[PDB]
Amino acid sequence: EFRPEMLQGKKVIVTGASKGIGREMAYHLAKMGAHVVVTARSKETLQKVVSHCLELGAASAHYIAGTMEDMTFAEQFVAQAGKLMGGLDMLILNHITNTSLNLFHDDIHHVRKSMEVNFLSYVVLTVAALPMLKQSNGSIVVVSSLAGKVAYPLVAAYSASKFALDGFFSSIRKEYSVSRVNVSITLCVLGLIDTETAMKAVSGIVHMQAAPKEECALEIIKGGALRQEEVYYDSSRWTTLLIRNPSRKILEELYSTSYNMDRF
Amino acid sequence: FRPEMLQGKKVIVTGASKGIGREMAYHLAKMGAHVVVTARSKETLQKVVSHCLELGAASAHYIAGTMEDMTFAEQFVAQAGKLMGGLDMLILNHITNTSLNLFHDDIHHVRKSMEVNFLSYVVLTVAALPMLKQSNGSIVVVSSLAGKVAYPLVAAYSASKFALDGFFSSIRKEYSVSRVNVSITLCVLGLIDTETAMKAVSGIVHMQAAPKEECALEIIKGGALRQEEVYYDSSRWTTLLIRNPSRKILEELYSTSYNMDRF
Ligand SMILES: NC(=O)c1ccc[n+]([C@@H]2O[C@H](COP(=O)([O-])OP(=O)(O)OC[C@H]3O[C@@H](n4cnc5c(N)ncnc54)[C@H](OP(=O)(O)O)[C@@H]3O)[C@@H](O)[C@H]2O)c1
Ligand SMILES: NC(=O)c1ccc[n+]([C@@H]2O[C@H](COP(=O)([O-])OP(=O)(O)OC[C@H]3O[C@@H](n4cnc5c(N)ncnc54)[C@H](OP(=O)(O)O)[C@@H]3O)[C@@H](O)[C@H]2O)c1
Ligand SMILES: O=C(N[C@@H]1[C@@H]2C[C@@H]3C[C@H]1C[C@@](O)(C3)C2)c1cnc(N[C@H]2CCOC2)nc1C1CCCC1
Ligand SMILES: O=C(N[C@@H]1[C@@H]2C[C@@H]3C[C@H]1C[C@@](O)(C3)C2)c1cnc(N[C@H]2CCOC2)nc1C1CCCC1
Repeated sequence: EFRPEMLQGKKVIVTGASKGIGREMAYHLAKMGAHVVVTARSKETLQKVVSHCLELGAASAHYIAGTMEDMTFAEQFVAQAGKLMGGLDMLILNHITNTSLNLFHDDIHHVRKSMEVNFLSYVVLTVAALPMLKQSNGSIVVVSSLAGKVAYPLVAAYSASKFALDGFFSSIRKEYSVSRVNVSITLCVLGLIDTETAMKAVSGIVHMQAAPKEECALEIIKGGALRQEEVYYDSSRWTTLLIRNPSRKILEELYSTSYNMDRF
Repeated sequence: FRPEMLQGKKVIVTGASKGIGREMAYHLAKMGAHVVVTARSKETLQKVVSHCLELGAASAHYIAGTMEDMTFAEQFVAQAGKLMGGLDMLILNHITNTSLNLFHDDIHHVRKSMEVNFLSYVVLTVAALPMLKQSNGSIVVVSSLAGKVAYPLVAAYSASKFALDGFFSSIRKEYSVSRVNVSITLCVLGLIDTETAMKAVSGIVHMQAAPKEECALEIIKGGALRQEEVYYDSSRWTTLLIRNPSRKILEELYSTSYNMDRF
């Protein structure tokens, strides 16, 4: 079904692209000959990614540095990235605020910052991107986690933000089908991935073999390109078997008609 | 369950000036609990305090304020705790005013929903936890079917309800390992016949809303019984598809896998 030609000349934004999965996605897209606009806070790190993207064969590569704690930067970043590429086909929302494993006690500012960066900025970027995505019948790719489908200790604020993404984007996907907005939304449910950040955060706590970041990056892009509603990627075969929630899907399909959406 | 389980218990009910919150305050009052009610309207809260006393509450007080203010949420709990001489049950029920609409660009509404429906619940929990640890108390979190499954027209509301599940379910795992003997009840509600819900839903939703009085009682029962989740919908079959057994399997399987000696 997937062919790398599907990404050739496509106009793609990748957030949190200076390292980890984001950087690997920028690299895969570059190899595929897409036009890429990468973002993160570090201009020096983003420059290195852009240069490697050009070397890999990107149709074009640019960066715009800024913090996703600033909603006005998020809004302006999309307009600028859209002007740089002459449009937008795929919006890959991948960035998160720095998170470490800890028992929750009273760090309200960290809960708020997690909600603002991991969730609110994704909504802001979606609003700013939607008119161009509507023009191109494009795609929104939302990077989530197993911690955004199931409960784990030590990631309360992070988990809340990832569950919020599922709630918001899954509701918006239902709205897009009724309002005939031909923009796909891909929610990516990832297990532990071998990024430097993850390996460091998890040492001495988690035993798990982490999945490779290169293949993870590719599966995200494939799912988005194929307009899949959800992408599941983890190293455990058992979680893979159990993660799907067919009963949630039946329940949503059951009540899809029960609404008189003529008013909207 | 028996109404005696709540007699003399020290309970906070948020969003208690009307709807399910008010009904919970009335049930608790009938049971002889000490209640502290909150919402923004002092005049409506005063009427709630008077009817609670007239229903047989051991004590009833109100503190008015907005849950958009995190510092109010923090101070409200300290004050409610002083008024009752402790805390046994924290019922988190308030939400910001929400109507059915397609999402377009209302970022202010998304943020406000996250602050009031989610962040304030976290704030109130942090402020309440020392007293709840003393009494081996309970946190009851009022959610919705829209907090477990996706529906159109409630994007920001659903995000905030999903966030509650993510946060409080993670905190429940942490409490079991750190031996914090405080139960956490997540209440997954279907459509309830509150005046707010009936108005918001008219001509859009073609389904019988469940009664608010029974809903209020099922929330209290679930909390008093320290149940992890309370399901209450007018249909028994959504109450069948709403459960997520594979999630429970996935969580129980991985509970041993963690080394907590760092904590
Ligand atoms: N690694 C895993 O095991 C794992 C598991 C499940 C899901 N995920 C999802 O995978 C995505 C990528 O994680 P990853 O492990 O690759 O992370 P990473 O290697 O730590 O990268 C975080 C990316 O976010 C950018 N970032 C951090 N703070 C930011 C802010 N305030 N504004 C803008 N960008 C910011 C960082 O760049 P700078 O600091 O310059 O800003 C960097 O580009 C997250 O959505 C994560 O939830 C990862
Ligand atoms: N009704 C349903 O069908 C239904 C279905 C699923 C779940 N639920 C859950 O049930 C709970 C109660 O809903 P309900 O239908 O009973 O709602 P309601 O009757 O509309 O009452 C909302 C309560 O919230 C208080 N409130 C609103 N904004 C506030 C703010 N900024 N600060 C403090 N308090 C505020 C309101 O008081 P004032 O405005 O004076 O402040 C009032 O006491 C919500 O958690 C809701 O998500 C309801
Ligand atoms: O999203 C996940 N991890 C992320 C990594 C590591 C940490 C926490 C987040 C954000 C980070 O930046 C920091 C990057 C993540 C993904 N899959 C699993 N599943 C399996 C792992 C153990 O068994 C289930 N667990 C986690 C967290 C690791 C401990 C509890 C949940
Ligand atoms: O939490 C829910 N409703 C709330 C009521 C009505 C509205 C929206 C929220 C917040 C309110 O303040 C305003 C109070 C809620 C609860 N159960 C259902 N399932 C049933 C609906 C149709 O089929 C199943 N649906 C809703 C929403 C109503 C339409 C889409 C989802």
